[PDB]
Amino acid sequence: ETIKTDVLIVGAGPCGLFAVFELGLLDVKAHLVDILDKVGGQCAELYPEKPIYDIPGIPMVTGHGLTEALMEQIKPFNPTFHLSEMVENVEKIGDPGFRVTTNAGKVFECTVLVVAAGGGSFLPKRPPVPGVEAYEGTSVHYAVRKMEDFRGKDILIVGGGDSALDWTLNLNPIAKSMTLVHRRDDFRGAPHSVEQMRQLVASGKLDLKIGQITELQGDNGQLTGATVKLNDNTTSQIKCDAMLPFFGLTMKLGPVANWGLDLENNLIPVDTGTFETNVPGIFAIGDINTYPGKLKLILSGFHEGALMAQKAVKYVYPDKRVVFQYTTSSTNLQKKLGVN
Amino acid sequence: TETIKTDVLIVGAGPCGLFAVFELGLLDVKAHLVDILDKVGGQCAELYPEKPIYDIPGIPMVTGHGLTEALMEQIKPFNPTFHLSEMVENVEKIGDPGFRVTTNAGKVFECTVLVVAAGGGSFLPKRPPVPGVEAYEGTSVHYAVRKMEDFRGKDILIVGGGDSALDWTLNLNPIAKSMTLVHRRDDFRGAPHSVEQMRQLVASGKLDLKIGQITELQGDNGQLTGATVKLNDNTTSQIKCDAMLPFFGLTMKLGPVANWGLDLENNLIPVDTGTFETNVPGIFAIGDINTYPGKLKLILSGFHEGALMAQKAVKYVYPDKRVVFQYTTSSTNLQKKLGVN
Ligand SMILES: Cc1cc2nc3c(=O)[nH]c(=O)nc-3n(C[C@H](O)[C@H](O)[C@H](O)COP(=O)(O)OP(=O)(O)OC[C@H]3O[C@@H](n4cnc5c(N)ncnc54)[C@H](O)[C@@H]3O)c2cc1C
Ligand SMILES: Cc1cc2nc3c(=O)[nH]c(=O)nc-3n(C[C@H](O)[C@H](O)[C@H](O)COP(=O)(O)OP(=O)(O)OC[C@H]3O[C@@H](n4cnc5c(N)ncnc54)[C@H](O)[C@@H]3O)c2cc1C
Repeated sequence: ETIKTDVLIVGAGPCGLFAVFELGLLDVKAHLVDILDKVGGQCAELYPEKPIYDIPGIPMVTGHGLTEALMEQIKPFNPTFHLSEMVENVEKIGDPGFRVTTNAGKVFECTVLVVAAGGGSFLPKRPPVPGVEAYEGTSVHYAVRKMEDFRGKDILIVGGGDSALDWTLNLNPIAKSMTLVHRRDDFRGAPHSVEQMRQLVASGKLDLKIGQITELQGDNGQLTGATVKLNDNTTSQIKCDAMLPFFGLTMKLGPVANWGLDLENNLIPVDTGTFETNVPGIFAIGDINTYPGKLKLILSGFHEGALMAQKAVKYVYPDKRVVFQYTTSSTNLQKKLGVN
Repeated sequence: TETIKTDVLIVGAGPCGLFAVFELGLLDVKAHLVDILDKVGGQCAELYPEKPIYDIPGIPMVTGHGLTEALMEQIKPFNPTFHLSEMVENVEKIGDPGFRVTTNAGKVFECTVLVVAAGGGSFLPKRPPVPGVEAYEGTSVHYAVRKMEDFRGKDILIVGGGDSALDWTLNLNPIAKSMTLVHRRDDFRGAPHSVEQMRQLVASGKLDLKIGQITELQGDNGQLTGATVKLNDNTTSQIKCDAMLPFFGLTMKLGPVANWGLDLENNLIPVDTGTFETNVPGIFAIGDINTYPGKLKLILSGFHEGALMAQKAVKYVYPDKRVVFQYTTSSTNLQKKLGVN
C-alpha cells in the first residue's frame, strides 16, 4: 500500500532535518527521502570533517557534528527516513494533498510536500574526459549491482576513495585484468583497503597508473581501451572492456524540474511569510529556494523551516487553532520533546 | 564630550543584537551595542538564564545563560564595544544614511547605520502598587541610585526582596543614618550570600525588617518623612524615611523606540523582508521588535534577520565594496576575520 504521512520532505540536509523539529512541535509527523545513503546532505557528504562557524550559538561545529546534533534534536518526533532513494514524481490529489513516487516505485500520500532538495539530487559525478556520454549504460558504469557481470574482462577503475578501493579489491580475482588510475598516488580509506590494494600492485595482479584519462577508445558506446596522461606528461594505453568512475558525487537539479514548479534560475520562488510555493501545500526551504535577498545559509533554512511549519499545520489540522507557545516555558511542548 | 563614531550602533544586546555583530563582522563592519540592562543577553539573560531552551537550531538543549555565553564567544573575534546600564534616547538623521544617537547619560554616537534590536522593549523598574504613582518620584522615591553621597546619613526605606533590593540595602547600610527593609514575605530567593549578610544586619540591630506591603506615604512637596506598612496580621506600623527605593524587578515597555518617528504597527517596526530595513534608509530592525507578514518572535528568526540586514548594511558602510558571498567553512578570508589560523 501507499505510505500515508502528514508531510513528505525531499532531502535530509540540515534544513530538511530541522523542519522535522518545527513540524513536530505542532504534532505534524514527517517522512524524509534522500538519494544519499546518509542523512545530513551537503554537510555530511561534502564537508563532514570541516569546521562551520556561522551556526548561530555554536562557536565551531563540524559538518558531521551539526548533522549529529540535529539528529539528536529531532529524535523526539519519530521521523521516518528512506535513504538511497530518489523522489521522482509528484501529483496533486487533494486540496492540498500529493502522491509522490520514488525511483524504486515506493508511493507516498501526504497532505503537505516540503521540498528541501538543496543543491539538487546527489548523483555520481561525470569524470571530465571528453565524449563521456556515449559509453554510459553500455560500458561506463557508476554502480556495480551484479558483480558477476564483470568476470574475466579488463576493468579500468578510476578513483582513489573508499568506493574505488572497495570495487578494485572486490572485482579482483573476478577480472581478466585491471588497471586502477588515480590523479595521485595517495589514498584515503587507510589503513586496510589501501594496503590490500598495494599488495595487488606489488604482486603484479593490479596495474597502477598515476594520472588522468584524456580520451576513450570504442565504437557503439563499447570500450576497448583508454588513454591516460601520466604525471611526467607521457601518455599510455590501457586495455578495458569496462570503465567504472568513482569521482564521488555531485548535485544536479534532477526531478525538481519535472513537478510543474515555476523555477527561476533553477530555484523555487517562495513567499517570504510561509515559504510556500505557487502550488498550495508545496513548500520549499533551504538552498533550493529563492526570494529577494535569499542567502544560501544553513541558518536561513532554519528560519524558513520554522515559518513553513506554521503554514503547514493549517493544512494538516484545519479545525485546530494554533496557540503560539515557547519551548522553554510550555510543558505541552516539553511533553512533545520527551522532557519529563 | 567627543562623539563616538562607529559604523553601526545596535540598540539592545539580546541574542539577536549580539548575533548581528557576527554577521556584520564577517563583512568588516564594526559595532557598538547599548543596553539599559546591566548585562548582555536581554530576555535570555534577565528573564530565563537558568531555563533550558530547545529550539536553537543545532543545539539539543541550551540554557538562557549558556546561549548568551555562546554568542559572546562567537562574536569575540570582531571587537564589539558594549555600553551597559545605558539607554538610547534620541536618534536623528544627519547623513545619507547617518545618525546621531544620544544616550540618557548624554553619551553621543555617530554611526552610518542604526540597527534597532530592542526586542520586547527597554527593561525598566516596575512601579510598586502604593499607590506609588507619586509626588515623590523626582526627589525622594528612586528606582536607581544617583551617586551614593545622596544617601549619607539619610533614613532609607528599601522595598523588595530580590538581588537588587538586597544589594542596595547592604551597600547603603554603612552610610545610612537608619534603614528599613520591607518585603511581602520573610523569604529571600536571591543569591544566598546576600540574604545572610542582610540577616546579619537585622540580628546586629543595624536593619529594621518588616514583613508586608506599604499602604500610605508621609510628606508634602514630594519629600518623604515616613511610610505606613501593613504587616501580614493586618497590623500597621510606622517607618521613618527620607528616601524610599523600590526594587520590585524589571519589566519591558516600548520606551524610546516610540519617539524616533518610526511608522510603528502594533508597537512593532515594519520591515522589508529582504534586508530587514525600515522606512528610514539606514535604520534596520531585527529581532522581536520587528514585524512583517509571517513574523514569529523566535530567537532563530532574529538570527536570519541579522544575516540579511548585514548584507544591506555593508553597502552603506562600504559603498564601493562589491560583496562576494563566501562560506565560513571554506573561505580563508573569512577565517582570517574569525581569528582561525
Ligand atoms: C564546501 C561548502 C561549505 C559550506 N559552508 C557553509 C557555512 O559555513 N555556512 C552555511 O550556512 N552554509 C554553508 N554551506 C551551505 C550548506 O551546505 C547548505 O546551505 C546546506 O547544505 C543546505 O541544506 P539543505 O537542507 O537545504 O539541502 P542540502 O544540504 O543541499 O541537502 C539536500 C539533499 O536533498 C537531496 N535531494 C535533492 N533532490 C532529491 C530527490 N528528488 N530525491 C531524493 N533526494 C533529493 C540531495 O541528495 C541532498 O542530500 C556550505 C556548502 C559547501 C558545499
Ligand atoms: C519566558 C520566555 C521564554 C522564551 N522561550 C523561548 C524559546 O524557547 N525559544 C525562542 O526562540 N524564544 C523564546 N523566547 C523569546 C526570546 O527570548 C526572544 O525572541 C528574544 O529574547 C529576542 O531577543 P532580541 O535580541 O530581539 O531582544 P531581547 O531579548 O528582547 O533584548 C532586548 C534588549 O533591548 C533592550 N532595549 C530596548 N530598548 C532599548 C533602549 N532604548 N535602550 C537600551 N536598551 C534597550 C532591553 O533592555 C533588552 O535587554 C522566550 C521569551 C520568554 C520571556
